[PDB]
Amino acid sequence: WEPKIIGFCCNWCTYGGADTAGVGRMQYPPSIRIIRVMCSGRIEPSLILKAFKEGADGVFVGGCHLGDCHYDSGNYKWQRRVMMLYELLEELGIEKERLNHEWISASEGEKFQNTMKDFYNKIEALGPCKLKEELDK
Amino acid sequence: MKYAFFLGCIMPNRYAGVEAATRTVMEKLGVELVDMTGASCCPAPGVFGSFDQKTWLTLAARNLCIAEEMGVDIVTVCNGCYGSLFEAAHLLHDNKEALNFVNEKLDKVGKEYKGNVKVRHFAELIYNDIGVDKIAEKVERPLNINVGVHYGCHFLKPTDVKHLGSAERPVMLDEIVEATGAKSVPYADKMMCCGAGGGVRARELELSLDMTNEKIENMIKAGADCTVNVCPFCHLQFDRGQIEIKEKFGKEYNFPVLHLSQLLGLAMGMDPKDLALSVHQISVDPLLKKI
Amino acid sequence: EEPRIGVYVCHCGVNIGGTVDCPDVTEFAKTLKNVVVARDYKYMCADPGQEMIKKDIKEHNLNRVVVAACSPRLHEPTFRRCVAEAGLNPFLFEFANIREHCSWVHMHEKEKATEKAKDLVRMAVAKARLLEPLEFIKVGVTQRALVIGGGVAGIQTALDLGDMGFETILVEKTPSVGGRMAQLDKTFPTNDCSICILAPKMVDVAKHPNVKLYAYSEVVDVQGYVGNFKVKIMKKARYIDETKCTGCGQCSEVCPIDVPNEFDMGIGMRKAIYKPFPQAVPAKYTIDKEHCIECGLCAKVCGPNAIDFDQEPEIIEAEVGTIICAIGYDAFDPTVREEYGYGVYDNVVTALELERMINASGPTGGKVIRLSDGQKPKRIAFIQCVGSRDAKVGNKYCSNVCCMYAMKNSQLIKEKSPDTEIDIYYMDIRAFSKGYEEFYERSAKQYGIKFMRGRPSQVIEDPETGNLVVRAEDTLLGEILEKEYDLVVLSVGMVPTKSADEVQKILGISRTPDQFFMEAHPKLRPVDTATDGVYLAGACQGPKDIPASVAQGSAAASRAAIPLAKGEVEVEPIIASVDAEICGGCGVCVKQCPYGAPRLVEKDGKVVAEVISALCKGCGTCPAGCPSGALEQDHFKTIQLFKQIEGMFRDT
Amino acid sequence: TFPTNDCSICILAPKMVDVAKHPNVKLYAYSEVVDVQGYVGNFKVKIMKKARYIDETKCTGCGQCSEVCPIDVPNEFDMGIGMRKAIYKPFPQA
Amino acid sequence: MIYSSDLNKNLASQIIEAGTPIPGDDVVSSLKACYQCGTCTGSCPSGRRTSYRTRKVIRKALLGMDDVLDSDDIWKCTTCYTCYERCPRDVKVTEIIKTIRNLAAQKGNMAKAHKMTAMYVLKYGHAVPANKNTAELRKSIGLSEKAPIAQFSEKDLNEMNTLIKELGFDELIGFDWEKGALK
Amino acid sequence: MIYSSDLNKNLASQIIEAGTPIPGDDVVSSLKACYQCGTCTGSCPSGRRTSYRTRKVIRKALLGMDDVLDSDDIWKCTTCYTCYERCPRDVK
Ligand SMILES: Cc1cc2nc3c(=O)[nH]c(=O)nc-3n(C[C@H](O)[C@H](O)[C@H](O)COP(=O)(O)OP(=O)(O)OC[C@H]3O[C@@H](n4cnc5c(N)ncnc54)[C@H](O)[C@@H]3O)c2cc1C
Ligand SMILES: C[C@@H](OP(=O)(O)O)[C@H](NC(=O)CCCCCCS)C(=O)O
Ligand code: SF4
Ligand code: SF4
Ligand code: SF4
Ligand code: SF4
Ligand code: SF4
Ligand code: SF4
Ligand code: SF4
Ligand code: SF4
Ligand code: SF4
Ligand code: SF4
Ligand code: SF4
Ligand SMILES: O=S(=O)(O)CCS
Ligand code: FES
Ligand SMILES: [Fe+3]
Repeated sequence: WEPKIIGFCCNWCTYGGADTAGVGRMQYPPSIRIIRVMCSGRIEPSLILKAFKEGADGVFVGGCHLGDCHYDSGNYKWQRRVMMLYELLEELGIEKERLNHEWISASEGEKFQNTMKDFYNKIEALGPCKLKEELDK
Repeated sequence: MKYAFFLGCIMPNRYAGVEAATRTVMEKLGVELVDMTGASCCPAPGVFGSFDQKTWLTLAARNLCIAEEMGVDIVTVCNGCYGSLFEAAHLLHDNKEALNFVNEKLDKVGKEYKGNVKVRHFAELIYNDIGVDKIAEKVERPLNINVGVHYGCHFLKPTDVKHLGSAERPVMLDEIVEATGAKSVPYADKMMCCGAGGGVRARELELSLDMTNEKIENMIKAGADCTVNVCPFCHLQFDRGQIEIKEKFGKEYNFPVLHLSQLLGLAMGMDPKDLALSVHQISVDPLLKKI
Repeated sequence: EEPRIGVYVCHCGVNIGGTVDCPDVTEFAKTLKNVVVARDYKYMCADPGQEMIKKDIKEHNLNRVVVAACSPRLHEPTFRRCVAEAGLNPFLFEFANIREHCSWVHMHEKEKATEKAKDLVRMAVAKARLLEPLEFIKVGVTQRALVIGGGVAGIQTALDLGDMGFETILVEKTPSVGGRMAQLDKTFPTNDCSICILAPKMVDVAKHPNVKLYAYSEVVDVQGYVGNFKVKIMKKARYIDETKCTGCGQCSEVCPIDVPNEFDMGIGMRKAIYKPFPQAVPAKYTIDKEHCIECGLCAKVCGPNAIDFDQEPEIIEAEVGTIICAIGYDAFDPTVREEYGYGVYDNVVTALELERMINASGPTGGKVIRLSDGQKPKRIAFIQCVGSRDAKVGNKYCSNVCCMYAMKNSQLIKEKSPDTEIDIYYMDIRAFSKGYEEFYERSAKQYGIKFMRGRPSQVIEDPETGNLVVRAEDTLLGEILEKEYDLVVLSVGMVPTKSADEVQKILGISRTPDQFFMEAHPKLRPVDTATDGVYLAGACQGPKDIPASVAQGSAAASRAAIPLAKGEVEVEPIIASVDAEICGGCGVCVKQCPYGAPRLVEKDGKVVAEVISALCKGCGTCPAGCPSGALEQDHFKTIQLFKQIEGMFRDT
Repeated sequence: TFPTNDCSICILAPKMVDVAKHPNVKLYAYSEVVDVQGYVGNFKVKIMKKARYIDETKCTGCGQCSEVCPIDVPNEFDMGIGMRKAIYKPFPQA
Repeated sequence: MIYSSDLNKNLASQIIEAGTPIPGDDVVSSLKACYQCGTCTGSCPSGRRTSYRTRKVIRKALLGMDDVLDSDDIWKCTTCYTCYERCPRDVKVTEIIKTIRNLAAQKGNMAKAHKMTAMYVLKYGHAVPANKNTAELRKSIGLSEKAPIAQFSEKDLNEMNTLIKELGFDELIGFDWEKGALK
Repeated sequence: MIYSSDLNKNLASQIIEAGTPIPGDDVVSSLKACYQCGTCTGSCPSGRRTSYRTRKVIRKALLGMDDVLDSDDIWKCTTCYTCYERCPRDVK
């Protein structure tokens, strides 16, 4: 079994950080699949919960550093949403640690690499999230 | 503050006066000092890390298991023990393959390291947690002497894990010994090795003594009346080395050598004899004359 | 119509095919719903690849195209133009990133990388099915340019733009234009007087009919998009009347505050009222209100009474079409490398302090003197790679110019004092451009300059004399050197300038791992940014010498002139819009936008929200926060992202 | 190509495509300037457009012809390593 | 003269694997980042009075010269960590020298005085065991005449002897258990 | 160890002056063009069987180590002229 991880990255800095890790051949585990959005402010609770419903073992979200948002303040809305979302996932019996949000600039290819490594190992240690098979009855 | 007191080897078995000095010095600063029953060689990281890296960590993790099962953090008086145990705790917390290897070994002795032990050096513990003001308030007899501070290598370094500030230009021990009323004198190549670490004293004795003699020269040439250390190996190397230096090189300095706990001891109104200063192979009496 | 998708999986030579099983990905793509054509080719962006796509679009009547290849940040425009040439709307195209995001990061797990590429194709096909035809938005381009930074690179861009007949604004933060080139004494490899060749350019830009120079000014706000920028320039108060003041400087004497003269890197002190350097353009004096104690003694000596503390900063609002960032760089602070002793020993100096010491207009009158006793140093050691090629300080890059400037000033010292011994402690001599290797040979054969291959381990000061011992292994001998010097010069590297953070947030541009500003691509677009209508020039883009900055200055002028000359660009219609039949006028969305695009209006005798398409940049925050779902940003609808999340686990 | 390790085709080939169909660029391939007279703003240049012996307007570039050619030629684009036909196109993305 | 036949292509990879998982794969593989600047050599206090050149040790490893494992000079490092502090390429030199010393010890190039020190910890639990001068001095000072250390607790000495075999450390030093002496 | 006091800063200039006018100022001052590539040492037949490293002799001169003049190694050069032929810096 390998973790199924879903990623949401903003077009401007974090997507540039993932590109930088690829340009530098910075290896990291192949669990995640990344979905592009223009801004992390585009990310909302519905997208995260939708991913867990479909079978996500982990969900990663990356945006610009706070203050460096290409659209000025999109990340601040997202940061408020994700702090609520952490504890909502606990009330649903989903481990807080299965959701991970990070601030990654286009220069931070190395940081993105280790974030991908640390998040993989965390989810791999947690084992699969069993929601999709509980709902399938 | 309650701390498991790791003794090591040199201080308990050869320079016990430092053990007596430390127990009282920290007694008054307000720390209950617990014994770690059955603690062994830490083991010395320079010698044993060089012999077998696996053996160093396994035996080191074991001494840490003693303290966590006591539910208590370690404080040590020696850079050698501080480095070995601090780096062991850090490596086991940070590298899970190293931790698996160790517990598969500690399993055969009914032990398992789980990561709760913090390793602390008594000088750093004095600076960060107690406060250097509480060192000055307690000076019964001020020591207005010039002191050649020897930090030792395994105190500050590696800085990437110790997080004790600069290893090139530290102030931590200088402010401590100046709180006793003494003056920390600058000298050439202050942060250099004493020569004894890494197994060199045992294998290449005069190689180590060439480096200690370099240090001593720079200290006296800067007007130091004595040297102060935070490590028994530095102590023995500076102390017993001077006997040896005289016998083999012909250099005689009569340069007094003190561990910091002993020097703080005098600040607290301690008796020369409970410091076992007579046990020093170079007489400190020229220092006691000036104080 | 039902989607008919063509999927194209590139090998990128071997960059993808070497790790991802591209044939096996194309076979998998054919099993997906609505995929009617699937091919893998070595270079999708090459002519045979683009002709392949377009031939399939026409012969198979494709209404969607998926390319699984590199990042869209590289070639999304390329393929949007490709599919639009075959008739397909540019926004029925979806990009799957299987190189940067897969093949290049999973080289040791080929089986999983191949499986991953299949998932990334399926997630792309999923979103592709719900993509809709969008119309690019044509906007007029304002026939004016803005250049931020008045160094040799920004000056070059303004002169080029001005000479083309484009109105151009040049904003310089300090009192004078000129940049660090104005601080240099000479310039390798010709040893031209730096100020003497640059000053005619500074003169030209101040006199240019199409260039408005705002010295002692800063850009404080940028709004809008390419061709439609609205910018605010704060003309800071000198507290001196430009019209009523001579520039003679008879008010400094009546000043009790001495201030670090930053133009001389702090070696000499300047007064509260000052002129940066004699050749300054504009040649008008300034008062630093930060260190001003407002005791008014200067005002009593001042004749014209040009001194007015009431003077207020004036904000300029100006519409420009393109912006060029050229704010330069700063010298690395070598205090962190404590073993070298900077800030601790008197006779350790940076190379940029040296430039000011050697320069005739400098504080020392062009005389190299030790800062401990003022004597001339007879033995001088240069230490290379200080703050560069050094993971311990976080700067793992090469600063590009330090090898050459260290040999340069070694030549200039030898010329003023032949008997000076000069040693250069280096790792690689990087004399890489035309005349540089010759300059390197000349330094050794003609000027007798010595080269020690060995990065110094530490500098030790003799407290008696103030002299310095440098300790290094002569790696070309296998022996440890311990030579004594009277002055040690640290060949410090280049770091971004202090205000690069402020500028970065205002323009909305990224940074490379070296902390300098990020070009769109090092070879495709070396002076563009991923922010349309914003360009780079000079050392703010990365360490480089004067000819390189000038070339980028001109390059950025050409690139910035394209939209101005076209007079019309196209922006992305990925904007938010409100569905009036679902909007109940909650009011949540109006405060979310930093540009105030969503607004509360009354429609059909009731309150709904409505977004001004012109003020929306397409971040997608307000649609994500909308409770009713009335808000949606095209090309990023919740239903499209929903299908993309399903695509990871299953087809649809 | 260093230091990104893109393929050269990644960066160059789209530029080669754009240049060939640009409305303001007349491309004279297999051509050489043979004379330039005059001065700034007033140059009169002569271009020798060499003969390919294939009507380019009618040419498809499929490459069927190269297969039949009965002779071999040292291919200069491959620096004398690979051998081409006398009927040729320099490299597959030309 | 040096030929290909005199060089070992796997020397660097051998050193790396010996350092895995202790002190770490990434720690010891840093040797491959060294660019021969010599800052380590200039910092070495041992190098200022011997033929020991820290940089040359790293160099010979990368080049494949096995005679490093037999050299006396790798044993003059005091592990001061100064090079470790100053290396501009993040080479964990001090850990690399210790790993190289492990392979040197497994090659039989271990000093007798070093073999002794290892025996003292194996036998008494301590590299520096207690004397009777230790008793009578600690007697004069007011301390427990014997320290609460493993030396006077063979429960812990049981534990250490246990681990040493499991690690093969006694056969590395060539120690025999019943005669209680080295071979 | 090598300190300033054991070095002679002017050794290279002595060698140059000793070579004027024979075999020539420009001939011997070519010593200052050496950039320590080691092509000479690889070509030297004497170096293939002794500790003699041609490049080190040039190096020791530029740095100022007078013990070159007392060394046996300068006398192991057979004057074959091979390094002269191949030196990329025209060092005579
Ligand atoms: C010691 C040393 C020696 C050198 N010697 C040479 C040499 O001999 N030859 C050579 O070719 N190169 C040399 N260089 C490199 C050379 O200095 C640069 O190539 C050159 O300065 C680049 O010019 P620039 O305009 O890109 O940046 P800069 O010269 O730094 O100019 C940037 C300008 O923008 C202004 N600015 C900064 N921030 C803002 C803001 N927020 N708003 C508005 N304006 C702003 C600055 O005041 C400055 O005027 C040397 C560098 C150093 C450090
Ligand atoms: C053995 C010991 O001699 P003594 O038995 O104490 O006389 C001395 N040092 C050592 O080797 C002790 C082992 C290393 C301990 C240092 C750890 S800080 C030596 O051999 O010169
Ligand atoms: S660039 Fe994008 S497309 Fe052109 S080749 Fe390299 S990958 Fe395939
Ligand atoms: S003094 Fe009055 S006038 Fe002479 S300069 Fe300063 S301001 Fe302009
Ligand atoms: S006022 Fe501020 S500035 Fe004018 S003088 Fe007194 S101080 Fe110097
Ligand atoms: S340039 Fe010469 S010096 Fe400046 S960095 Fe690259 S190398 Fe070190
Ligand atoms: S939020 Fe959704 S609903 Fe409430 S207003 Fe803005 S749009 Fe109409
Ligand atoms: S989307 Fe981002 S930008 Fe377009 S409006 Fe809602 S917020 Fe302002
Ligand atoms: S054959 Fe050779 S030439 Fe005739 S068309 Fe096909 S390609 Fe152009
Ligand atoms: S320093 Fe780091 S790099 Fe320079 S040599 Fe010693 S090791 Fe190789
Ligand atoms: S560590 Fe071993 S090597 Fe690195 S310096 Fe201290 S001693 Fe010289
Ligand atoms: S060759 Fe010419 S340059 Fe290369 S070393 Fe021998 S001499 Fe110096
Ligand atoms: S010449 Fe003297 S030196 Fe140059 S190679 Fe022949 S021998 Fe070696
Ligand atoms: O000798 S060791 O390097 O192992 C410890 C130094 S205190
Ligand atoms: S654009 Fe990346 S967080 Fe808003
Ligand atoms: Fe002039």
